[PDB]
Amino acid sequence: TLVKQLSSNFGAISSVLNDILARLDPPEAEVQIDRLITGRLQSLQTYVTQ
Amino acid sequence: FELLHAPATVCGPKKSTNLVKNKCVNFNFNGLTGTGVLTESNKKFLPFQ
Repeated sequence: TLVKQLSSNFGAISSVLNDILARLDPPEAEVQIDRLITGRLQSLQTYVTQ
Repeated sequence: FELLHAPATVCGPKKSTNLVKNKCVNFNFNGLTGTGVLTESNKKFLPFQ
């Protein structure tokens, strides 16, 4: 389940980060990257606690 | 633009390079923005994939 959590949008335009990067300008990338960062950080904290 | 990963046709106007195997490179196929080592494999495909 930890690994499978990586392939989720969490609300951004797309899941894979390296496709967000080449697809939005730097003034717009951080918002999507932030959505991914918060989601993945939450998933990792959950796994560590369990 | 209908953005997907299925076989694309409308590609940008940039020339291509050659390929180097067995060495860690950052390939750019028709999309596919990744990084790894390119080794000739044996997985027998089907005429469309």
